[PDB]
Amino acid sequence: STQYETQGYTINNAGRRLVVDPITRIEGHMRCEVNINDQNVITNAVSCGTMFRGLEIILQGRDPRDAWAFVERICGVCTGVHALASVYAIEDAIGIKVPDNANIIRNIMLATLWCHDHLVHFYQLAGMDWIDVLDALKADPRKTSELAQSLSSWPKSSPGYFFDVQNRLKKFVEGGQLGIFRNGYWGHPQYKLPPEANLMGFAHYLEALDFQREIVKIHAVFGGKNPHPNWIVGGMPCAINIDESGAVGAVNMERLNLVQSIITRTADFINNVMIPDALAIGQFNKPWSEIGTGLSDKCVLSYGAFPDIANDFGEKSLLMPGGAVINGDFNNVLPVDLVDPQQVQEFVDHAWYRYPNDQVGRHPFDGITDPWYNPGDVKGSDTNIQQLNEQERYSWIKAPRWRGNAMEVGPLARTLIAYHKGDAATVESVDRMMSALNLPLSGIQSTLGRILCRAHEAQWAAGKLQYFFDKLMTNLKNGNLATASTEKWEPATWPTECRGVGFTEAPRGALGHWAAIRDGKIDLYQCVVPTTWNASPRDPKGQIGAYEAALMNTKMAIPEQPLEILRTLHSFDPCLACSTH
Amino acid sequence: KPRIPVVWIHGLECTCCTESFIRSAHPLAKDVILSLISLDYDDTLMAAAGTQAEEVFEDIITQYNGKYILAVEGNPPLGEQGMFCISSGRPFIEKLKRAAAGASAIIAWGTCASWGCVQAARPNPTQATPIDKVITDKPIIKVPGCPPIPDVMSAIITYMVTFDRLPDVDRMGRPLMFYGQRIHDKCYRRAHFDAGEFVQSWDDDAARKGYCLYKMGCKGPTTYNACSSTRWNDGVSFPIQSGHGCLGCAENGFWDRGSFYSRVV
Ligand code: SF4
Ligand code: FCO
Ligand code: F3S
Ligand SMILES: [Cl-]
Ligand SMILES: [Cl-]
Ligand SMILES: [Cl-]
Ligand SMILES: [Mg+2]
Ligand code: NI
Repeated sequence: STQYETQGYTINNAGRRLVVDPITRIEGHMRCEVNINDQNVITNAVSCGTMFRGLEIILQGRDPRDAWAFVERICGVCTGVHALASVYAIEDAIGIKVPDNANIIRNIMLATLWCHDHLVHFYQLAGMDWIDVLDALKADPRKTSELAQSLSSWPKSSPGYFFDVQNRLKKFVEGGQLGIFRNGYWGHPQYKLPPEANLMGFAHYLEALDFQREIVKIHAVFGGKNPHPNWIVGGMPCAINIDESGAVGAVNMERLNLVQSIITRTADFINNVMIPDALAIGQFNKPWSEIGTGLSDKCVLSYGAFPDIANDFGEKSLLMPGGAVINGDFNNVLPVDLVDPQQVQEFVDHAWYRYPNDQVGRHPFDGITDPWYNPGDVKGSDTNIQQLNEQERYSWIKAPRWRGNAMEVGPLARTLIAYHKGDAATVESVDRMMSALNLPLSGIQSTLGRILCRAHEAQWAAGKLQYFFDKLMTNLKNGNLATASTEKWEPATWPTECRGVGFTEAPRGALGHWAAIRDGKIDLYQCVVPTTWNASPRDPKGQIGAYEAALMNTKMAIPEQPLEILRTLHSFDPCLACSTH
Repeated sequence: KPRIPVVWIHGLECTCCTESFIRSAHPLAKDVILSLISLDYDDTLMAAAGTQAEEVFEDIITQYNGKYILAVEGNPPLGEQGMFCISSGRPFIEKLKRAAAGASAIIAWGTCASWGCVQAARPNPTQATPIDKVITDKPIIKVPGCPPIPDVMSAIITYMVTFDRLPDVDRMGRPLMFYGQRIHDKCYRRAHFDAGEFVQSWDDDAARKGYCLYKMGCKGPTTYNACSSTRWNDGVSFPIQSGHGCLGCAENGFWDRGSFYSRVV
């Protein structure tokens, strides 16, 4: 066994080794290993991406106008975000400016995704780490109604309703066919909700499973379908026609009315179901405000998103702030430049890729994706990994660093950046939320904080949907209908050689696509994705990524039942297809 | 009284097929899961992880050997001895073969499981391979699309449950009900196609009147799916209705059939 110091942690692989493979209730394929000491405390954590497809390789030689459709398939959970980053990157390379309505609609597509993705994550992915579904069977329906009514104005709260939900669960379980609840962690001492809160949460899990399907109707109107809507380089393909012949063949007043109806319903659900549930999880699980801090009190990163001024990606335009904090110095939010070769770099000394020199990091314009499955000595065989060797290569995920620093990205990172840049709405929201929980600000830098920030973001995004929709309608009232710029659609109009960066904030954090075009075709296409940051393996200095740091120092009540590991990992909302692409 | 056991496994994928499934409007995915099937294993949604998830997998395929339906999302890579997709430390293909052996029938969800989809597009770095090239001794129903239509997924499920039989299929294993006709055979813009009324560049006057997208590269004429009739997301739209030509996403190798903006040959 070995031991070394990094980022204030003591990384020690002595003691019992635990393996969690597969990690479930995430997107895609992940393996986690930890070592625990004699006090059942984690002293080593190993994050492993267990899938790879090679989109960066597949994109070579494609027409840049087609790229968005390929890279959209990086992920069907964060569906659309890679298409947005792609059209941004190609437009940046060629020098294309899109019409205002195209930008507004793109912002609507992104805000719609944030609402949908965050809602499903809260209930379907992370929810069962916090809600003991089986314990809901011991709830009093009247007490459940009383609890729900004390927390929210949401209409659906009758004792009869909660009795009906409980009875359905009872009948579901009675024959032994527990389905998704089979062999769960039910009864674990870390489940702290009373039975009435478990029944309320489970009812809401079902309501959210039903309701989420409606949110994406906004993607269907502007983008044809969800998952995987359509886009174009130059704007959007959803031509608008309000008051002319043939409006039946375009985005017309009836289509816009449908969009408005979905926006209102989405805000209602988020504000009156998700938000009170998140706060309730906080109230019953306060110790989790001090678990899973990881890098969130050290290094956080946002690129920023939602340019409100069309084709302007600067600080005055982006509605979601960008910036970086390192070394716990939140008084100095640093500017991020995605072209600067000394800023974003990826390392592969601990990943299954080949570089000419694996001791150096490569900026994505210098990126290389040469897969090399080389696990070394793994206590089994190349096709039977019993124990990853974290001293060498152990993941399909590359290791991104920012100025050589390991960073956390995502809702908590964004919230901290916005808070410390002095965004008034963020400061007010965060302070009020922490006051309601009777917790200090530092309580947000934790596994519980990640969950609270995500719910806050869904509420923010639902509000922004209305703002963007109103902006669109304002343009239409002024007779501004344009949705595409085609001046530079034809390859004959492009520079022979050019390169571009497209960036945004996906639901899970900072996303960048780096594209180089030559002779009308993609010469290089490199992606660094939010879960690539968070689930990163180690670098040449032995610095650990966000997941590994967040798992460090964690007490486990029952080593064989990894509930604490799942709680912290799920709080980051891992997307493994994203991370590896 | 008991519900039919279903094991849903995941290879190399983007998870768009699971996401499409939960969009179902009728029946709601909630009702499919609670009342129509017993969804006994599914990485994306299940409570159990790690060894507990392995225990569920092993228990279900043993207890219900010969009697469960296997749903497959994504596909196995043959490269690097299968270790481009690792599950419980071992190649995904081993779990696929184990799960297939005890299945009564297999549903290959999406273009990934049916054909290969994006990871199989040139130069196919991982040797991603569709299910029917690996499993050769089981009924496989291909339900292609990237992803398939949500209400098509659920209609296929309800058909099998209600009628206690597999859907009749074409020569490629696709259900005739939804894949028997082309997008272009039921497209509401066909009047324009037949009149030579085409969008020529984005947001031109033709686009604003809903003219045909053939000259913009629409692959509807060579693509079999239900998008132009059943439509998407509770009948709200489909690619062509919102102004983009069909990409061909339900067809084998659609990624490599030339630019999406080049006209059908
Ligand atoms: S839009 Fe496409 S599917 Fe419809 S008529 Fe034109 S070519 Fe055919
Ligand atoms: N959100 C999201 Fe997917 C990841 N990680 C992207 O980008
Ligand atoms: S791209 Fe796919 S979703 Fe339908 S309209 Fe074409 S088959
Ligand atoms: Cl350039
Ligand atoms: Cl046939
Ligand atoms: Cl294919
Ligand atoms: Mg990459
Ligand atoms: Ni994703």
